[PDB]
Amino acid sequence: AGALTVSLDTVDNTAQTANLSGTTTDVAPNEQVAITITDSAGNIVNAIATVGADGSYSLTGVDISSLVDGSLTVEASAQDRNGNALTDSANGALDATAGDLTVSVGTIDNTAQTVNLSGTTTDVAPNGQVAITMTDSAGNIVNATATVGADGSYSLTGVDISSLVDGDLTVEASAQDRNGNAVSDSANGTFDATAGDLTVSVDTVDSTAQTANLSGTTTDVALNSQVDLTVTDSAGNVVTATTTVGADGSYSLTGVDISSLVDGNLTVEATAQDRNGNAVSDSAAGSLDATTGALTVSLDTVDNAAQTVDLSGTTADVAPNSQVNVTITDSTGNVVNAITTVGADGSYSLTGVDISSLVDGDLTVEASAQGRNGNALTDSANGALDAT
Ligand SMILES: O=C(O)CN(CCN(CC(=O)O)CC(=O)O)CC(=O)O
Ligand SMILES: [Ca+2]
Ligand SMILES: [Ca+2]
Ligand SMILES: [Ca+2]
Ligand SMILES: [Ca+2]
Ligand SMILES: [Cl-]
Ligand SMILES: [Cl-]
Ligand code: NA
Repeated sequence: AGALTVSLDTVDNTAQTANLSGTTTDVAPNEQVAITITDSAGNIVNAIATVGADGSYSLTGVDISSLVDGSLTVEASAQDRNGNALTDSANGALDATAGDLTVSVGTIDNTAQTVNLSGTTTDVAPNGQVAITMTDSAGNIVNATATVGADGSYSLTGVDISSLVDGDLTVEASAQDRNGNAVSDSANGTFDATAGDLTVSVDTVDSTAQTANLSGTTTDVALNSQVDLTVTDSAGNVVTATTTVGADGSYSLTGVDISSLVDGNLTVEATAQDRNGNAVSDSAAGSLDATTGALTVSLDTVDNAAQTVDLSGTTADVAPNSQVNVTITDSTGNVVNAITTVGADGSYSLTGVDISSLVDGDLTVEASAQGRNGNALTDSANGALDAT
């Protein structure tokens, strides 16, 4: 019975050659064995060997540089002496080329929110797929796919990354080489499609509780980012507050303690950091009136012999070292004007004020000072001059 065997004895990955041998039964010496070596892409090497006196055959250094990596199938064929078709096959693996992949960002288009990518491969089959991942600073992901060309290159144009947020973008690309090995590369770049912004507003100043409610909005500020706030009063005193941004970019803080601040204008400033590392800020005006302005005046003494008066008074919500303006008007409209200073405790006095220019009869004392909320705070007192 006619028989043929073939074996693939060696594949030399460096020389890109193979050594084959086989045996025959009932094949005439000097007949030929036809050989094909087929690769993973269907490329064929054709070879021929002669059957020896002992029925054996071999080929050494067969050129397989035309073949691609992956499985090799060897097919041998011959005819026995009576013409019967004989066949056998053998198998091996070729790994003459190291698998590799590169990926590179051509552009991140901040205006269109798109990315152009390109890359190269080695030992990845044309029409192979490259799995592409783009990951943002928040862990959002865009998936994409590209087809490997004849030269092993791949590219994508205008991939939509409008679903990603600003900051570092990581691009990962992966494929499989013809020996079944994962090949991968990554690249990185900056995404800055959204202008960072922050607003702040004074919702309420509760002058009874001496608290403030503050809120605002942000653009391009990451979830849980810290907002630092300052509240500044009319004397330069500062209260600090802090809160965090929500998913919609809003922030709120209720019951901020401003008992340490004095009455008058407030300035609130808020600052956060956007996704591209910029400080974004806003300021807003408020008003504090925890203490009702007041002024009293008293005519303490009229010295009719020296023609003088002693005056005193009290204030509430008048900054110490403010001026108090005092007028003393007599019964015919003559006026004495004086000025003194509000003390640490809000009190003021004038002693030995000369009223020798006034005439006998009624005296009216008027005192005025500016409170911290900008009011003219006044009081009067009445007495008499009897110098003649
Ligand atoms: O209120 C806003 O929307 C933003 N701010 C501008 C924010 N400023 C703050 C500052 O410089 O003090 C610019 C910035 O945040 O750097 C006012 C405006 O431009 O309408
Ligand atoms: Ca290979
Ligand atoms: Ca940005
Ligand atoms: Ca006040
Ligand atoms: Ca008199
Ligand atoms: Cl031969
Ligand atoms: Cl006032
Ligand atoms: Na008078």
